This record gives sequence, C-alpha cells and structure tokens, in this order.
Amino acid sequence: DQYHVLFDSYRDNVAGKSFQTRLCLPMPIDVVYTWVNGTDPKLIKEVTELKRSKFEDNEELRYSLRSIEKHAPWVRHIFIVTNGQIPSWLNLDNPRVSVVTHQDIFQNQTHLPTFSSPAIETHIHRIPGLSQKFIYLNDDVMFGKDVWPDDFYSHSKGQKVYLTWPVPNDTFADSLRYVNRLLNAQFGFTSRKVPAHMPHMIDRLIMQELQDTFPQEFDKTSSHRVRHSEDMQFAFSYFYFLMSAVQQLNISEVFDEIDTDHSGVLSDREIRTLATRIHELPLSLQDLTSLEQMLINCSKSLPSNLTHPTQEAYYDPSMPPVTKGLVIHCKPITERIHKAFKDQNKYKFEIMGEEEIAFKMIRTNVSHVVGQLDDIRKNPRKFICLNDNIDHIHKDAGTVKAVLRDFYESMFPLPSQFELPR
Amino acid sequence: GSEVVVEWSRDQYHVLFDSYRDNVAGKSFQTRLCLPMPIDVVYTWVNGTDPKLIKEVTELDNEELRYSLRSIEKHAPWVRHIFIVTNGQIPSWLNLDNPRVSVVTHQDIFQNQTHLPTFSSPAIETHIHRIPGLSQKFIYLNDDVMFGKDVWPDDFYSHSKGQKVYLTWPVPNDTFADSLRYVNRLLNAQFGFTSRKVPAHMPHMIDRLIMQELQDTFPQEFDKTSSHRVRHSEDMQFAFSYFYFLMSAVQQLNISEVFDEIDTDHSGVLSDREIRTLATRIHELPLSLQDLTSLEQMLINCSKSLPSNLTHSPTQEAYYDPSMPPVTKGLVIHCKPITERIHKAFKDQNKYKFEIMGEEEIAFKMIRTNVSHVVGQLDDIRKNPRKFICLNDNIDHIHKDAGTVKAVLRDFYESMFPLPSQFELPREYRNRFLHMTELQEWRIYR
Ligand SMILES: *[C@@H]1O[C@H](CO)[C@@H](O[C@@H]2O[C@H](CO)[C@@H](O[C@@H]3O[C@H](CO)[C@@H](O)[C@H](O[C@H]4O[C@H](CO)[C@@H](O)[C@H](O)[C@@H]4O)[C@@H]3O)[C@H](O)[C@H]2NC(C)=O)[C@H](O)[C@H]1NC(C)=O
Ligand SMILES: *[C@@H]1O[C@H](CO)[C@@H](O[C@@H]2O[C@H](CO)[C@@H](O[C@@H]3O[C@H](CO)[C@@H](O)[C@H](O)[C@@H]3O)[C@H](O)[C@H]2NC(C)=O)[C@H](O)[C@H]1NC(C)=O
Ligand SMILES: *[C@@H]1O[C@H](CO[C@@H]2O[C@@H](C)[C@@H](O)[C@@H](O)[C@@H]2O)[C@@H](O[C@@H]2O[C@H](CO)[C@@H](O)[C@H](O)[C@H]2NC(C)=O)[C@H](O)[C@H]1NC(C)=O
Ligand SMILES: *[C@@H]1O[C@H](CO[C@@H]2O[C@@H](C)[C@@H](O)[C@@H](O)[C@@H]2O)[C@@H](O)[C@H](O)[C@H]1NC(C)=O
Ligand SMILES: *[C@@H]1O[C@H](CO)[C@@H](O)[C@H](O)[C@H]1NC(C)=O
Ligand SMILES: *[C@@H]1O[C@H](CO)[C@@H](O)[C@H](O)[C@H]1NC(C)=O
Ligand SMILES: *[C@@H]1O[C@H](CO)[C@@H](O)[C@H](O)[C@H]1NC(C)=O
Ligand SMILES: *[C@@H]1O[C@H](CO)[C@@H](O)[C@H](O)[C@H]1NC(C)=O
Ligand SMILES: *[C@@H]1O[C@H](CO)[C@@H](O)[C@H](O)[C@H]1NC(C)=O
Ligand SMILES: [Ca+2]
Ligand SMILES: [Ca+2]
Repeated sequence: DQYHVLFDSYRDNVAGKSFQTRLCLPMPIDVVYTWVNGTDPKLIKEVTELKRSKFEDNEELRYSLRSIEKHAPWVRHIFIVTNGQIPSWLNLDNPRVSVVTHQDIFQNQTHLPTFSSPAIETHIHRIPGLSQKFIYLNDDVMFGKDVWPDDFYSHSKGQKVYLTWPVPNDTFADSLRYVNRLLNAQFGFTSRKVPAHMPHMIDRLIMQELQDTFPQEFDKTSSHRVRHSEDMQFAFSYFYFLMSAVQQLNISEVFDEIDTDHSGVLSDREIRTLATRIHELPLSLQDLTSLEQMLINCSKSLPSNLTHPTQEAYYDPSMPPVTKGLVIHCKPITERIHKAFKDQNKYKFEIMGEEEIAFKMIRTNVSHVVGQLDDIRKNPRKFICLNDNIDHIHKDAGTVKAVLRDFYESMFPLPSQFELPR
Repeated sequence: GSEVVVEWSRDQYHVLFDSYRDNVAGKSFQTRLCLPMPIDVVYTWVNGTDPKLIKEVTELDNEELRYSLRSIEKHAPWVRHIFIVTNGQIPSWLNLDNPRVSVVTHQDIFQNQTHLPTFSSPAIETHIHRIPGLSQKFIYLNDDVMFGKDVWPDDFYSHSKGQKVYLTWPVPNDTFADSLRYVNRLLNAQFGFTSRKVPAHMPHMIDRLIMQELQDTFPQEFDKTSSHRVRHSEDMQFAFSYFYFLMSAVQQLNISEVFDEIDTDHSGVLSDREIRTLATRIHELPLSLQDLTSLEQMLINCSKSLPSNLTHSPTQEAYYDPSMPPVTKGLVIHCKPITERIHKAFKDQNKYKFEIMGEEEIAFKMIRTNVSHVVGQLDDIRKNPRKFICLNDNIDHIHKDAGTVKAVLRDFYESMFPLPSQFELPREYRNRFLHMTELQEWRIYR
C-alpha cells in the first residue's frame, strides 16, 4: 500500500539502490534524564552520614517532559535514571517512559549507593535498549523552540558541538583541569572551550571508545560517591574526544579512489593522480619517476604473494602491474601518503555558536529574574536552562520560585502524557 | 492439529512505516526527517557540428555531457530522471532505451512557438522549469559542469536552512555583466537596493514553484528573454534571478499564527501570563509597567471600538484589570495599534529560507591554450577533489597547442570517469537519426 510507495520511492533512482539511510536523519533517538528527589528523607539522611564519614526543586523534570512533547515529538523513548526513586506524578503505565536504576547500569555495585552525578553519567550509555544516538538532559534543561535531529547531528558534517567560554567560578573547574591534562597528554596541548549547558546527543559507540581510552579514570569517576576534583566530565570529555580522536588513512580505500576503472591495477594515468596526492604542485618528472621507481623497487623486495583481466601498458617497460597489494605493502609510498595526509579526525563534527542556547543563573533578585525570563519570552531559544541558584535564607526566595512557575506555566501549560491523570 | 496466530513478521516496508510512527507523538515526521525526493537533473545540450543548426543561425567539443552523465552515476546516484533539453538534436551515444534519460525539445517547453527556433541559452533556461513530469526541486547543469566528489541533496537544500546559495564576487570581464546590470535594476525596483554577488558556475537546484513565482513577478521580462533568439544584454540571468528572488521575496507576518504561539494553552483567549509574552515581543526590554498597561489599554479600547462580532466560554479568564475583555484572536488581529507594533517589531520576513555558502567546493577553471597552465589547473583537481567542477572551454583553435590541450582534457575526463554510464550506447552502436522529428516519423512508418 502506502508502505510500498515509500519503499519503492527510495529505490527510484539511476542506481536502483536505496539511499534512505543517507537521505534521512538517524532514527531512533531516545532521551535520557537523571533525576533525584532531594526531599526524600532517607536520601538526606544517607548523604549527611557519608559527609560525616568523609531541598525542593521547581518541578523541572515535569516541564522538561512537556517541552519534549511540544518541541521534540520525534523522540522514541524516555529513560529516567534514578537511585530507585520515581516521581509521584510519573505515569509509568505509558510505555514511552521508563525508570532505570543506578544498579541496572553501574558496573561495580560497590560504587552504589551513589550521590555523584558524574558517576551516574559515566554509565548512562549502558542503558539496555538505548538508541545508538541518544540525547541526555539534566532536568533543569528543556526545549524552548521546535528542534529536530539536525539540531544535533548531520550526515555531512557530523555531530554539532556547542562550545562556550569557561567560567572560573565553576566548581567543575578542578575537574576541567584534570580532564584537560589527560586530554593534553593524549592528543597534545590545546586550549579548550566548555560545551554549553544544553541537551547533549551522545553516540554509544563513541562514548565507549572514550571510556576504553581512559578506562581507569572513568572507573575512578564512578567510584567517587560524591563529586570529586578528578572526575571525568560527561559533556566535556565526550565532545573533545569526538573532536580529538585521530585515524590514519586506509590505503586500500585510497587505492580504490585512484583505481577509477576498478580494475585492481593502477594505470599510468591513475598513478599520476597518486603522484599529485603525495607531492606539491607543480609536478616534476622526477616526482613521477621516483614514485615509479619506488613501485619497481618494492615489487622486487616484497614477497610475490603480497604483490599479486587486462594487461596494462606502462611508459616504463620495467614497471610491474601496480596492484593494490604492492601499493599497500610499499612502505616508502605508504609513508609519504601518511606524511601528506597527516593523522586526521576519525569523526566529523561542526562547531556551533551559543545563539540558540539560553542559559540563565536564577538567583534571588526578583526584578533580575523577571528580567532574565522576559528575555526568553521575547527571544525564544531552542535550548533553555534555568539554573536554580536560589538562596532559601533570603526572604524573596519564595517569590522568585513563584516567578519561575509563572514562566514555566506560561510556556508549557498542558500536562504531558507522562504525568498521571491528576 | 490446528491454531493460527497474527504474523509477527513485518516486511521492510511495514518496518519503515512503523518506525516513523514510533515516537512520543505517534506521528510520522518523515517529510521533515528526510531530504526532499524525487530530485531530477536537467541538462541543455547542443551539437555545433549539426549542419541544420549552422544554417539557421546564419540565416537569422570534448563530449562533456557524456562524462557529466558518468559523474552523476558515480557521485549522484539518488537522481531520479535525467532530462536533456535540445532543439531536437539527439546525441549519437545517448541510449534512449534507458527510461532514466529522455530528450525534451524546446517545443515541449517554450510557450510562444514564434520564439523558436532559438539559439540563446537564457531563452531556453526560461522554460526548463516547464518540463513535464519534472520534480518540484531539480538540479540544472550545463554540460561543462560535472561532479568531482560524492554529492547529496543536502549539498543543495536542507529543511532547517532552506536552499544553499553559492555566491562569488562578480567579474567585470564576464559577458553577462550587461545582463547582470539589467537584472539588478529590476531587482532594485522590486525589493529595494542590495549589493548582489553572482551565483557560482555549478549545478543549480531550482524549485519549480519558486521559479514560477519569480517569472510571475516579472512576466514581461521573461517573455522578452524568451523572445530573443540570440543572447541579449537585457536577458534575464537564470541563476542570478532565481536565487535573488528566493532570498529577497518577503512575506508579511501571519498575526493569527503569532496569536497561536502566544496562546500556549490553546484556549483561544490570551491570559495575563500569555499577554506578557506579547508585551515583550513588541516592546524593548526591560518591560516597564507602562509598556504592559499600554498594551492592556490598546486591547480595552479595541473591544469598544471594534464590532462585537469581530471581538467574539470554555473557561473563565481572570485579569488584573477588571476592565480587560476576553483577549480573543479576533480582538488582537483587528486591533490596528497592536498589529502595527507587531509588524514593526518583526521586520519583513523572507518568504523562503536560504543559506549562504562559500566557494570552497566549487572548482571553476577557464581552459585557455597554455598547456602548462592547463595541466596545473587539472592537477589541482586531481590533488584536491571538489564537489562541483566546471571546465569552461576558452581554447583558441588557431594556436598550435590547441590539439594538445584538447587531448589533455579528454585524458583528465577519462582519468576521473573511465567507466561508461548506463546512458551511453555501446561504442559500436549509434542512434540512427540525429533529430527527434526523423525518429518520430520513422516509428510511425515503422
Ligand atoms: C519527593 O519526596 C517527598 C518526600 O518523600 C515526597 O513527599 C511526600 O509525598 C507523599 C505523596 O506522594 C505525601 O503523602 C501525602 O500525605 C498527605 C497528608 O500529609 C495525604 O493527604 C496524601 O494522601 C493522598 O495520596 C494517597 C496515596 O495515593 C491516597 O491514598 C490518599 O487517599 C490521598 O489521595 C498523601 O499520602 C507525603 O506527605 C510527602 N511528604 C513530604 C515530607 O513531602 C514527594 O512526593 C516526592 N516528590 C516527587 C515528585 O515524587
Ligand atoms: C553532431 O552532428 C554531426 C553532424 O550532424 C554528427 O556527425 C554526422 O553524423 C552523421 C550520422 O552518423 C554522418 O552521416 C554519415 O556520413 C558518412 C560519411 O559521409 C556515411 O558513410 C554514413 O552513411 C552517414 O551518411 C555524418 O557524416 C556526420 N558528420 C560529421 C561532420 O561528423 C555527429 O555524430 C553529432 N554528434 C552527436 C554527439 O550527436
Ligand atoms: C509570440 O511571438 C510573436 C513574434 O514576436 C516577434 O518575434 C519574436 C521571434 C521576437 O523577435 C519578438 O521580439 C517579436 O515581437 C508575436 O507576434 C508579434 O506581435 C506583436 C504585437 O501584436 C507585433 O508587433 C509583431 O509584429 C508580431 N510579430 C510576428 C512575427 O508575428 C506574438 O504576439 C507572440 N504571442 C504571444 C502570445 O506571446
Ligand atoms: C569495586 O569497588 C571495590 C571497592 O572500592 C572501594 O569502594 C568504592 C565505593 C570507592 O570508595 C573506592 O575508592 C574504594 O577503593 C574494589 O575493592 C573492587 O576492586 C572493585 N571491583 C572491581 C572489579 O574493580
Ligand atoms: C580499508 O577499506 C577496505 C575497503 O575499502 C576494507 O575492506 C578494510 O577493512 C579497511 N581497513 C581498515 C583498517 O579500515
Ligand atoms: C631504488 O633502488 C636503488 C638501489 O637499491 C636505489 O639506489 C634507488 O634510490 C631506489 N629508488 C627508489 C625510488 O626507491
Ligand atoms: C537587582 O535588585 C536591585 C535592588 O535590590 C535593583 O536595583 C536591580 O534592578 C536588580 N537587578 C537588575 C538586573 O535589574
Ligand atoms: C495564518 O494561519 C492560519 C492557521 O493555519 C490560517 O488559517 C490563515 O489563513 C493564515 N493567514 C495567512 C495570512 O497566511
Ligand atoms: C604558460 O603558463 C606557465 C605557468 O603559469 C608560465 O610559466 C608561462 O610563461 C606561460 N606561457 C605563456 C605563453 O602564456
Ligand atoms: Ca586501474
Ligand atoms: Ca490562553
């Protein structure tokens, strides 16, 4: 029927092959939250006891889930990672939402019970059934305008990386120095901006490569049951590993691009294209002859089996059939290719501005808070984060909270399918 | 025994249909998640050796198209159909048995037959959007343009940023500069003055509806371009007009949609909290109580002045001002002082989205007769592949190296695309007639 129409359409091209995976954005895409209820009396008690041995929110999770229904309807499933706690309002009868406990994902149960968000965020990529590319949100992060997968990833330019300038006041600044040193030690020194406070798309395969590259440091982050100065940063480590990981060129794939006839043997014309790849222009005759003599030299030295339909005519009658095996095993040639194309990024990425991110630090100046929120009302942003820095000692703290509620209810007044009928 | 069960198995078509509804909304967003398809390619091709052609002009190559079609098979395999627009001429090598390629004659697309026969590409380019069966978004190439790297529909268009526009700095030598001047005047008069760059020499994606809107905007000038059987200084430039119409066409804001965005509960009446958002949209921040009350008074005055049927309960809405009427959609739309400040606060909005692009992926080379410079130009493409390649023929046949330069090009073409395409007849075979009219008559007679 109409299902047959779509399946036939993507093959309706000169190649007769479907390119739907390239023409369409990656799906599925799941969402992962981490959530905690700080009013839980058992939790408060167990935290302080650990502090001796070594708090109500703004219902951000609720409103963030409304922002998904409104602005990210393409999301498949929503995982809420907790210690076992479940929000009272959560409608777990809805199959689209589920709760994953720290036990379900943590590798060393002795690290649990945990009270460290970086430790949890070390294992959120281990959620069973999680989509290869998922989007991780802190509950204070939400969508303020319609978003699409292309706001996080494109096929041509890879993942989008939203970078901001660090703040010296950040408590994670010690953690940034610890991660910066590990990254400088691994890839060389660079000055690094910090990923913006926003929903982060994470690729499970890349994340595991990052954690396999620094296995002890992620285990050390997981083992700290409270935030530590030597913790690995979720967004900072991932996005800079994505941008720093290098890969060497695959010679056999370089060969195939040169071997435009797909014969498996490089003609003189194709050898020339190889010559331009490893030599500066203009090309000299000797650049070409030296490349030729490298192939002739290598054919004699290399064993016959490694060197391996139609005979090829060469200007030099001494020229052997320039087979793939010969080019790959000819180190003088492969080394100059790698020299010409120095170690290159394994992954594609696109640096982005902060234009679509609206980060506000909510203190207790009521008139300042109304001024901050009125800015979001006037100029909508795709990614909004109202960071709760309210001081309960101050008298106007309750007023500021009522202003946030007024703002949240102005933007997302409709209950979502994840709130119980109530 | 006996018992039956519903089928767990889903064909890959049901798998795809189910996957696109597998989201919190239960709705398919495939049109937004996937690039627009189908996408066709359109060429213009002419054979200069044709004696009938040489005759009609006076009375008034490197087989690049072959290699360009090879570049599509290698680098743009997603293309649905390839239309070749001719005066009637049929390439000898073209395999008209392939249903992917077809030959369209100027008669099929031109509106006034008296303009034909034509010898002006700007005239033909005026009607290529009239091809029957053409995809709404298509890619128009001259035969000298080819793909030198893997290309994809997102190299021309995205859902988020609209069509990509590749602009270059104008060249005073270019012959179309007189045409550029003529078009610039019409554009200045229609959209106001802007300084305008020229679209690069490359494949151009055209939307048939946008192109028709452009030609509906300047109907006499495209008829005048069509009427000129040879290129003229008052000819409309194909790419320059389309892309600057796309970027300049403005759309007036839809006030009811602004209302709907502010009406976040969808109740149809703006609450006080929703009104505050509208106040920030039309006032500079910070928002003073004067700014808010001013908007509150504009709504109060309008409910009195306007007809009661235009101002128009699901829920009782409580306002800070007891004088505040229910702020309905009709009240906000008809209230001139509000909509004026709305339209002032939001500048005139481009009807179409677009993305300005650099020229990095475009490799435009003008081939003269200096062999050394040509080999250097071609070696630059061999060393640094580019998505869009244009090798413009400016070779002088008088020069002795002309035959050599022509041999270097075909060597470069063969080095990049040695495999024959599905659109080429075998080398030994050849279409019997070089004109469609000869082929049409011969098949009626059989
Ligand atoms: C975060 O943790 C806090 C602390 O654990 C938690 O607050 C507690 O919530 C429960 C309900 O979720 C409260 O219990 C209520 O108590 C009142 C009287 O004090 C009762 O009237 C309520 O009864 C209703 O609900 C019952 C259960 O369905 C029904 O059987 C009954 O008929 C009524 O309909 C209810 O039992 C408890 O008092 C608070 N305690 C504190 C200290 O706040 C909070 O819910 C957690 N937040 C989230 C988002 O999960
Ligand atoms: C572009 O146009 C030219 C001219 O129309 C095409 O070449 C011409 O092709 C015709 C048909 O094959 C040739 O006619 C043949 O002539 C030979 C020798 O006179 C004769 O033995 C055959 O029986 C037939 O009559 C014609 O000679 C030839 N002319 C020239 C100058 O080459 C050419 O094929 C066209 N190219 C494309 C790509 O369509
Ligand atoms: C269709 O075109 C004819 C011809 O237009 C002329 O010839 C073209 C090749 C080109 O050179 C044009 O600039 C010419 O104007 C139109 O017939 C002309 O009509 C006008 C107005 O009645 C008259 O002054 C001319 O003498 C006519 N010329 C001829 C050759 O008939 C015709 O009106 C056009 N019709 C439509 C619907 O576009
Ligand atoms: C699992 O963890 C065990 C305990 O490690 C200790 O406790 C944790 C909570 C941290 O405080 C850590 O600093 C302590 O060293 C280890 O003894 C055990 O080896 C770990 N398991 C594995 C397989 O490594
Ligand atoms: C290199 O590419 C070829 C195919 O082009 C593939 O078979 C091979 O596994 C690749 N090798 C590496 C190391 O990626
Ligand atoms: C080839 O081998 C000879 C002898 O070992 C050596 O002198 C020459 O420099 C070599 N050339 C290349 C290109 O490897
Ligand atoms: C913060 O409060 C002070 C008075 O307490 C006021 O002057 C100021 O306007 C407020 N902040 C801003 C940014 O307006
Ligand atoms: C504005 O949008 C509404 C809702 O889709 C529609 O009914 C109305 O015709 C639109 N108005 C204009 C001028 O486009
Ligand atoms: C041809 O080009 C080369 C390289 O740019 C230059 O050195 C040479 O002088 C040119 N010769 C002529 C006749 O233009
Ligand atoms: Ca070969
Ligand atoms: Ca409302």
